[PDB]
Amino acid sequence: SSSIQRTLRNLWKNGFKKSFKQLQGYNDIKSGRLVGTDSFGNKFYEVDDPVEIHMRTRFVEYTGFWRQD
Amino acid sequence: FWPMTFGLACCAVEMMHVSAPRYDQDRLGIIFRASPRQSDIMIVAGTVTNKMAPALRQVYDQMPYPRWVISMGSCANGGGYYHYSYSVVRGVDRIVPVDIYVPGCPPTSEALMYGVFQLQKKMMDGQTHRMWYRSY
Amino acid sequence: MLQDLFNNYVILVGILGLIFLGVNYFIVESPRMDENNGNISDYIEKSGPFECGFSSFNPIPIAFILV
Amino acid sequence: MIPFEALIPYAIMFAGFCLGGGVMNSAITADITKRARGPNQEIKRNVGEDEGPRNYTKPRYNTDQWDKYFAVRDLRLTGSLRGQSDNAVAEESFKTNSIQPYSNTRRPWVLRRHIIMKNSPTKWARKYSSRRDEREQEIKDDYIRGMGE
Amino acid sequence: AIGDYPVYYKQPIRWLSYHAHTRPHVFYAIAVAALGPVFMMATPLRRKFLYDDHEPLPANGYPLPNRSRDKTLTGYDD
Amino acid sequence: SSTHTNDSLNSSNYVDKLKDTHFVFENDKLPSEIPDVEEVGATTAPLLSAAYFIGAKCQDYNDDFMLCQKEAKGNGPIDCLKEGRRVTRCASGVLKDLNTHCSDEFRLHWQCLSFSNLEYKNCRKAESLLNKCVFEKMNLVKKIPGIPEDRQIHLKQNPVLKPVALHQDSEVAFKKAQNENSI
Amino acid sequence: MLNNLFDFIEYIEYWLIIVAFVASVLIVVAYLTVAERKTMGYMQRRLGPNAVGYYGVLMAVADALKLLSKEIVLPHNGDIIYVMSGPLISLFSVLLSWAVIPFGPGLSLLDSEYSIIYLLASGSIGVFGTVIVGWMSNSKYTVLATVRTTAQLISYELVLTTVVFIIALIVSSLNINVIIESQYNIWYIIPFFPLCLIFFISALAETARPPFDNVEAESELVSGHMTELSASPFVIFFLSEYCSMVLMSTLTAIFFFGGYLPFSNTIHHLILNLFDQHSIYYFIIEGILLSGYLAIKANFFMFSFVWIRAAAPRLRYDLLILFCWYVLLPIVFAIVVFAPGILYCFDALPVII
Amino acid sequence: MNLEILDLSILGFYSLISSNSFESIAILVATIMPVITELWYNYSQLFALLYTLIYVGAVVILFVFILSVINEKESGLFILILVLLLDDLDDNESNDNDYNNVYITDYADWFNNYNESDLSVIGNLLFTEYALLLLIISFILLMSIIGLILIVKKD
Amino acid sequence: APLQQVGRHGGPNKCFGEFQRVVECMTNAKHDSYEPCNNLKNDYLECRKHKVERYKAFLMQKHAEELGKDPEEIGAPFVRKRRFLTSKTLGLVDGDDYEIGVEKI
Amino acid sequence: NDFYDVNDFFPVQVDGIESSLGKYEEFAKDAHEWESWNLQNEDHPEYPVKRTKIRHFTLNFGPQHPAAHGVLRLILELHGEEILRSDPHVGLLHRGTEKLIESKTYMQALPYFDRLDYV
Amino acid sequence: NREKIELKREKLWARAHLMPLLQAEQDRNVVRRTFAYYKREGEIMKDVPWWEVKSTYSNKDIFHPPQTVLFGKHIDRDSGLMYANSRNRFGPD
Ligand SMILES: CCCCCCCCCCCCCCCCCC(=O)OC[C@H](COP(=O)(O)OCCN)OC(=O)CCCCCCCCCCCCCCCCC
Ligand code: SF4
Repeated sequence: SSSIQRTLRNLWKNGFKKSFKQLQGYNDIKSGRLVGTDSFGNKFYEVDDPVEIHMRTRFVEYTGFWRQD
Repeated sequence: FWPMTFGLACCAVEMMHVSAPRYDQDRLGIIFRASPRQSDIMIVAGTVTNKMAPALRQVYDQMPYPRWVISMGSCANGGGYYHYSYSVVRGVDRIVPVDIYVPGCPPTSEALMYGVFQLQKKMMDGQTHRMWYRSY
Repeated sequence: MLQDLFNNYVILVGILGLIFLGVNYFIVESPRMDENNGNISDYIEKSGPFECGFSSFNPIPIAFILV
Repeated sequence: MIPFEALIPYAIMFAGFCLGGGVMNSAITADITKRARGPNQEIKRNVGEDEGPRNYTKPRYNTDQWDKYFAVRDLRLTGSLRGQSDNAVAEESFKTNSIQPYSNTRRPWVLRRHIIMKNSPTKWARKYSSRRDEREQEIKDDYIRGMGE
Repeated sequence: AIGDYPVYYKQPIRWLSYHAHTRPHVFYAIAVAALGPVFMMATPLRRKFLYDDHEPLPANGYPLPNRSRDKTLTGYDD
Repeated sequence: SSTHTNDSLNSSNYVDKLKDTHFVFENDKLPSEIPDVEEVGATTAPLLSAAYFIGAKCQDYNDDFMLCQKEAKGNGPIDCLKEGRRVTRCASGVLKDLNTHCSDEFRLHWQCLSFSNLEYKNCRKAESLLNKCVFEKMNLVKKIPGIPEDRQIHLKQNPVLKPVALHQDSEVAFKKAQNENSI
Repeated sequence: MLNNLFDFIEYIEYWLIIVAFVASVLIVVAYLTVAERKTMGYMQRRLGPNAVGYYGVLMAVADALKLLSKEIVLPHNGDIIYVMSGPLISLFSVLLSWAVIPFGPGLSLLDSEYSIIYLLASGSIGVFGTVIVGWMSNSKYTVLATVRTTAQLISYELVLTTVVFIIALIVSSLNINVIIESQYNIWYIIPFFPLCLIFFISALAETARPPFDNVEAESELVSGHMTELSASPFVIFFLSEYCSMVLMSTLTAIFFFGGYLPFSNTIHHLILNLFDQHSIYYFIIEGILLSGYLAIKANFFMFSFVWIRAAAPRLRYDLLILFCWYVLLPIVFAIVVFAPGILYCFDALPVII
Repeated sequence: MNLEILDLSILGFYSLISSNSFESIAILVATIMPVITELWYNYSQLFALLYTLIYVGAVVILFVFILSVINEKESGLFILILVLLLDDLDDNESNDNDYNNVYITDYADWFNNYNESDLSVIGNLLFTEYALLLLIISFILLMSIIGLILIVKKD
Repeated sequence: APLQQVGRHGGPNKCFGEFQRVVECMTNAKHDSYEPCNNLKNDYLECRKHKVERYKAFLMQKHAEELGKDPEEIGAPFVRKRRFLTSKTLGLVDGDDYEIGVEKI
Repeated sequence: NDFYDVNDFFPVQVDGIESSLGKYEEFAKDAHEWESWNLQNEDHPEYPVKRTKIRHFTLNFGPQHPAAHGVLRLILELHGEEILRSDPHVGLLHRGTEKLIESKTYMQALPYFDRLDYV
Repeated sequence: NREKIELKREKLWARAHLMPLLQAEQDRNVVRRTFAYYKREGEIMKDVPWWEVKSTYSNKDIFHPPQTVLFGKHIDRDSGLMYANSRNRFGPD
């Protein structure tokens, strides 16, 4: 759930660009099925890994790079 | 971002739950410091009674610059439930300048984090050393 | 034998001490930049003792002195 | 479940000792070997075509009072405190290049310049009373009076 | 004698046990220090049953032969 | 030990500064009537390597020089100069012999000593090669007086104290002779 | 110019060796603060600082740059001396103690037969450096924890000093290299396991780290002695505290766990067998292995410093003084006589080779 | 340019202007450090350390220990400077002009093949040759341990 | 009789040999008085301080002035810095004036 | 009193003090300088010792302490490290709940009770 | 410990064999400098007919080498950095 096995799998699936965005605001390289975007532009993902903890099965990827609101 | 543990009332429970393992304020570089000298922020959480207001000013004035104040909850903002009380300051803004107001009763542990983030977004907008070059 | 290398190390730490003293006097923003309300000497409220907020006004035991 | 994120700071601390150890070991060894290559810079830095493999010389610790004499002896033989030379016969320069340190024997400055530490009944006698020197001057004077007879 | 303090000249064994239950820091400190002299006095048992002592180190300068100079010594002359 | 003395170079240049130390040369030579001798020109590592071989070849001459000191009654430096040249000439003999007979094994040994802080325990493999080669060309056997023959340290098969870092040339030369000479 | 450049480095190389040495210690010291929160984070099911620099690596630098650029509280306009002597003396005392730690064979800036005394002497100066912090700067919270502080790091300095001498008695030398190199066939954790516990207990109390943390008793003395300190005086003092945690972690590895010596000599020779000894690349790798061998050992105690802090409550102050004097001192004064008795009984009085 | 002289000149100044017990304690440290450093170079390195381990490590932090339990209460500049400048004119504690201004040397000898530290010789003499001095000093330390309790312990 | 003047390695120092001959002279039974041992005691103090020898150096320095002799041509050449004991100064044939290594042995 | 404060051995009657060169009264007007002529021993329990009442170390375990679960000015009077008298100062959080309930209905007064104990 | 004693025994004897060789060279260094001193003293005090050239030790059966010298050329005086422009020790510059 926190070991390098999960991080490396999520690193390879996402590619460098998306992961490096997660390495700039998220601080946790995660992957998941895209469930669509809103009007503003945020991309809403859901994780299908059997290793994520209870509350971390839905996350977002904001439009901005440096600042997230 | 090292605030000061100025928990006064029921709002103080939420300020502890941010440090709890679920949210872990420490991951963001937030380490509460008890002494005002070591703390550059002051999260005024809870009712500020009249009997406390003179003491609050002494604690605030001892923070070395730069210094910020966050008003969390209803009591710290404008009086809250006890707005019509004979011994409750109606809003801590009568005593210390405030840089961000977190609304709630009590504000959820995420609401305080959101209030922290907005103040962080303000600090990253500081332009002091360019102000000397261009505005001074 | 031969402590010239150690001697330079002692010099470097001494020189490095002043760098801890001086770097603050140059990096910090001047008083006028943050709030301008007053200098450290003038700002008596800040340049005062801390007593949990409220103003106040070591006779140690024999054993502590005896240890 | 080994948290690799928590192990990140220790890797840098591991590299913290390595930088000190890696530089200090390689730099000190490199310099010591370089100064043993000859009595001059023209041969210290010029790698020889006719030389064999470079043999290094790690730094010496736990030295004793003989090693101080050995280092000076090697200096007077090969212009370095750790020179290498196993010739049977030393050079003609080695005969008359011995170095003998001449130094003073005065008391520490703190002994004779502290405002307090320089005051004692016997120190004032040394500093302001001629009784000690008048006697000890006669012995010096007798050296020249006892020659011609 | 439910919990009486043992008398040292009447019950030596029980007096030791009192200071081994109620003052552990004193009893076991002395015992560790007691092995020091105890093993030192056991050395004459080692000198005959385990091995004999080493020869003393030559820390007295160059060993000078107990004789006179040899007049006949020659060679390596000028 | 490493205490500041007035006879040899001290720890740091600051020590020389406090003492106002002057390093003085003498341009003269020995007076003509004192016969000339060629000083030994080996540094620390060669001598530490050859200290026991110098002892075997020069045993009668080391003792006479030291016995002369005792019989000089404090006047050693003037009354044992003739004996002093005998020791120097015999010592030069061994260094020259090791250079024309066991040159390869000699350099392999003291270069190991320079590599491992001049400690005798760190160069056993480069020493066993040298002892065997010397015994087959100069009849000189290393001996440590005072103990039995079978208790000398360099003959111990499993020494408790081994070097931390193995010399490569010592290992290569040992294995090169491991099968060739020691079939 | 290449003739005036190659000899120029010959005139400046040893200064760079120290600078490389200086940065080596500071990097470990800087990232001990980051490693503390991470280690103390997961142990508490937290996460630790992971959002200041990539994976939280740039966390110490943020605190150093933040604190160094704050207003400095002063009693008067030009009264900088009082709020600087306490942190400066403490920093220089532990910085000079690094002049003796050997990274390998003779890889120490200071090598003398009195390394232990110099190491212990520099420890005393830092002790005197701390008591200056709570002195005459008013009297609210610093002077409350100065008779308390002084009576603590005085008493355990006895037990810490005795443990060092008992190790030095076994090797009959006061040179750290000799102590390290004499543990080839045995690590003093095996014979002197009680001393390693006693050393570490004294190592914790001297540095004022918890559980023996009544100097800065957070629930009792706000910030302890640093409640007045802010900005640069805080950085110097805080940097002084953690250098001791690195140093005392390293000293424990040097004395009881063999120092830079390899875990296995078989693996050690295999790795060094791959690099030609005539190229400088061999000596770069050799230093990394020996220093890495010391680093892993020193890491475990730096981990242990955080480990004990996350699992043991604070110890009441009066029981600290009654601990070392009544318990630790008699034990450490007993092994100081148990060791010579055994060594002499089997005719094994140590010598310096 | 012996920089040791300047430091003592400073200490010779703050000693005259010392007012409260803070200043006097700082005089003791500022006297020990020039002693320790000038011994680390020059004469004896072993006793430069033995000063720090005993003087600073035992007595000086006991000085400031008791001083916090004692009290904390409360010509010009040209006279103090004039006193120092006249006091600085002569600084030769001896008056043997030949012994001061003439340098000497010693000749090293190779006889002592058993090189040992100065502390080993002291132990080799203090524990065997002069054992009585050691055993009396132990007796004195025993007197102090019993002495210090009886003075302070009220009961 | 108790030892005096023990060198740093545990043996007699430079001036112990002159100290022993004083003790032997004084305690010998053949001497009616202590007049014979007057020169032996003067040598022991000479060994420790060299005061008479230093006086002879003071005269030679003083006397060299009055004849106009220059210390450059009568004195013993010396080097004052320990890093400048160059191989050219040391007399090595190929040596050059570069500074020698005294940073770390 | 308020600002400052002021036996086993027999009360011994000694009168007629004399020296070898006169009487006590002959040199009375001069003996104040002579410290060895004083007639008031300092070990006597009745000896007049007038010392000001310097108050004991009263640390404020005040509002700005992490140990405090709120704002508590715990005025602790301690000598050394023992505890002599403690006088907690509650009221730094007197919001006046009992006064406000009197003006609100029974349903509107319920949320006041969740704010008494935060947990 | 019993290993370090046997190793120490080897170290002591290794220096024992080298001691006559090294001390012989050291004796010839002391002898040369002692003779070199009285070469200097005779030069300076040549015009003093009553002067005696003798050591300051009354006992004439014990060798006491001189331990004082008259300083001359400052060889590294003109030295800058990295290159001690050493003055020619023998003869003029
Ligand atoms: C690392 C060096 C740091 C140096 C910090 C202080 C620098 C000032 C110069 C002091 C050193 C000179 C030697 C005399 C000892 C100090 C005696 C003294 O009077 O110090 C005065 C110091 C400055 O205050 P000032 O205004 O000048 O005097 C009137 C104060 N009402 O006021 C004080 O009382 C000092 C308050 C701090 C005391 C800390 C302990 C003393 C310093 C110990 C380390 C320094 C070692 C000595 C270095 C110099 C050696 C000559
Ligand atoms: S705003 Fe609400 S939760 Fe916060 S202190 Fe006031 S009543 Fe309590």
